[PDB]
Amino acid sequence: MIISSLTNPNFKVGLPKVIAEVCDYLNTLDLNALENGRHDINDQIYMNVMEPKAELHHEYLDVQVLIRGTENIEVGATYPNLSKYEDYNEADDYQLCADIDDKFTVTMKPKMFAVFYPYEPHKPCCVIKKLVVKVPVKLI
Amino acid sequence: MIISSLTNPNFKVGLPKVIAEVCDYLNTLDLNALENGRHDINDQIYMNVMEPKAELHHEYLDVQVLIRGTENIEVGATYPNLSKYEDYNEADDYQLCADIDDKFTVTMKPKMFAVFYPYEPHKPCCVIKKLVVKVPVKLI
Ligand SMILES: [Hg+2]
Ligand SMILES: [Hg+2]
Ligand SMILES: [Hg+2]
Ligand SMILES: [Hg+2]
Ligand SMILES: [Hg+2]
Ligand SMILES: [Hg+2]
Repeated sequence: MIISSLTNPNFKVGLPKVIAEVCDYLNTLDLNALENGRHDINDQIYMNVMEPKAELHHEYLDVQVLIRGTENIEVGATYPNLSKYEDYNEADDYQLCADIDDKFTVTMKPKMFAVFYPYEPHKPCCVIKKLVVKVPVKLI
Repeated sequence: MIISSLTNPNFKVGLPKVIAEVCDYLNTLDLNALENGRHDINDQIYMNVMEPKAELHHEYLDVQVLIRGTENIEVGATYPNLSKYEDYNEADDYQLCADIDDKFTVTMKPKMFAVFYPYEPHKPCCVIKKLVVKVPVKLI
């Protein structure tokens, strides 16, 4: 997983070019003015902007970007025990499970971003605006 | 920041080679078996294996691994404000401060690895056997 800030001079270090090309372009947008909903980007990457169990993916990574508020995401980094997982919904790429093993809590502040690769589980629940960029693993 | 698990089949996906080269080298060893102390890996890269204020670095990234026990590391993904930091030590690449802004706590269990690039404040608070690999950012 990767957790950094759009605001930090060097956030680009170590990133996969594609997630990098895109944090460049978010830095272009007036993130605050973005309309909640799904915004397309290229032909493969889209965006969902949102304003108010754990989840994981097979096909896409998430780049999460808090834009306003403060948010605690639950996150695991050990590969999940799949056998305990609800099943996969081939339509929205996901499986759910009540729990995360080896769990820790990342608190996001405006600027923070978080990339969870497929199977890295997470759980935006709690304690706002943000967006979540869908990037197909293949592109990395 | 990178948080990930030297233990899930997709770990290398997204990892800078240099760092992959190292997870390799590591995954090819007896880490319980490791002599505490500085082990040199090549001419540029060296590791500290260890059996136990915030630190930041300019020149070298930490690959940290927990080999056993459980370890809690407070961690900053936003740019430190460097006026508070204490004062660079060039010989051991570090600057301290008692605090971290926008702190979070990552919990290390064995098989788990955190890459911290320069200016990422970190505090192995530890609520144990570990290693920290030093790798020069020139190389990512
Ligand atoms: Hg991005
Ligand atoms: Hg997700
Ligand atoms: Hg669960
Ligand atoms: Hg590793
Ligand atoms: Hg360090
Ligand atoms: Hg400080």
